[PDB]
Amino acid sequence: FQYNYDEVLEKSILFYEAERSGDLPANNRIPYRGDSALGDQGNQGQDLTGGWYDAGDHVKFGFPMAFATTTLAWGILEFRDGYEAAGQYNLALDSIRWTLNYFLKAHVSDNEFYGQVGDANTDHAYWGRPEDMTMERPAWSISPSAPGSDLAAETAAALAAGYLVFRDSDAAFANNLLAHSRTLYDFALNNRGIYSQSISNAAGFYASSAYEDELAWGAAWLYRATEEQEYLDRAYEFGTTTNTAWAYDWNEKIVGYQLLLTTSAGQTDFLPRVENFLRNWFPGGSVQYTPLGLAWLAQWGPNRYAANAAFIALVSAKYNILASESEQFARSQIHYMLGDAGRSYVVGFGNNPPQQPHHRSSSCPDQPAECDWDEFNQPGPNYQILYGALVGGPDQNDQFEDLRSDYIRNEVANDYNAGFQGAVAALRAIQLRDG
Ligand SMILES: [Ca+2]
Ligand code: NA
Repeated sequence: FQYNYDEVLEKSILFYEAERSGDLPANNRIPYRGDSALGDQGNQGQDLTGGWYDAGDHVKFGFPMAFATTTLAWGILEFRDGYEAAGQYNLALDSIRWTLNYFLKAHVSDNEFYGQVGDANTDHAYWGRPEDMTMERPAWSISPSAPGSDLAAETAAALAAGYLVFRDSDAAFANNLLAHSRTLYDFALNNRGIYSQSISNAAGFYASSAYEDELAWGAAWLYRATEEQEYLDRAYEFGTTTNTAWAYDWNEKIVGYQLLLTTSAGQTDFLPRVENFLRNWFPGGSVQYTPLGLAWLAQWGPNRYAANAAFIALVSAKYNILASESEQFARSQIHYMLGDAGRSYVVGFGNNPPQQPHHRSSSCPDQPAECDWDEFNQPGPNYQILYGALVGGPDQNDQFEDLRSDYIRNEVANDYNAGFQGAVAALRAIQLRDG
C-alpha cells in the first residue's frame, strides 16, 4: 500500500518541535507549547536552556538526545534528496539545529559536559504542562573525576555529523560543531567511564551498558568529518569485527559504526557483521515477527527497534549492500507503522492513529485550564494532537489498547522517531527512481 511520506516527514519533524524546551521562537508551530524551563542552568549558573524533553516527561537526558541527533543527522546526509523532495529539508536542519545548540551550551568547558537537567523522580512525579513546572531541576555533568566516555563520544558523534550536515548552509556554525566534537572526543578517550555511573540519576532510565561502541562510533564520525588517519585507528581499536549487534539503538552503536565504516570509509572488514544484523532482522532470522508482520525485538518500543533496523537497512541498500532484501524489509516495517496492519502507529497521521500518547504537554487541555494527574487518568483522547509521534507499539500479537496509562505501548520518545524519520526520507528518495 502507499502512504504520503511528505506528510509523515512533516509530522515527524513537528513531534520534535513539540518536544522543545527553553525559549521558543516566534514562529513556533506547536500552539499549546510556550517558553518553559528558562531557569535550566549548570552548577556555576551556566546557561543550559533549550534541547529536547526526552519522552512524555520533561527531563533532558543527554545520551538519547545525542544519539537521536546523530541518527537524524545521518539520515539527512544519506537521504537529503528525499527530504528535499518532501519540502522538509530545511525544516529538518532547523529541527536538529535545536539540539546541536544545546550540546554547545552543555559543553561548558573543555572537560566538563552537562548530561542531564531534571531529577527523573521529581520530574516524573509531576503531571502537567512544562510551562507550569515549579520543582527544582538539578543539573549534572561528567568530568575527569566523574567520566562518561559513552555520553561524551555520542555527543561528539552528533556534533561531527552536525558539522557534515551544516557545512553546506552555515559553515561557521558547522565548524564550531566540529571543534567541540574534537574536544569532547579527546575528553572521552582521556577519561574512561560509564556516564550513568557518574550521573547516577540516569541509571534507572538510560543506563549505558558499555562505552567502547560509542568510542568506535565517535571515531568513525570524526573520520568521516576529517579524514584524519588517527580517527580510523581509534575506530579499529574500539570497534568489533567479530560481534553482531542485537539492536541499533541509543545504547548499542555496533552496527551503526560497522555500517558507517563500510560505506563512508570503505572498510570492508566490518561488512560481514552488517550482513549478519540485516539477516537476523529479515524474515527467517532471529527476530520474531507478529502475525501481521512487525519484526518485534522486545516489549519496549518494538516500533522504535524495527524503525531503527529499517533505517540501517535503507542506508545499507543505498550503498548496494543486500539492497533488494533490505528495501523490502525496511518498507514492510515502516508500512506496518503507517497502517498496513489496520491502524497508524503515528499520532495525528493516517487511519485510526493513537489518540492517547503517554505524553504530558499534549495530554493537557487548552490554557488556562488546570492540568494534573486527572489528565493522566482521563479515559478520552489527549486534548492536543501530538502530530508525528511514533508510539512504542503493539504486543507480539499486534494488540494495542491506546491507553495513556499503558506506558509501555503508548510511550513516545525522541529516540523512537530518529531512525523512523530517516527511513521515511529514504523511502521518499526511492520513489524518485526512473520508471
Ligand atoms: Ca554503548
Ligand atoms: Na519565546
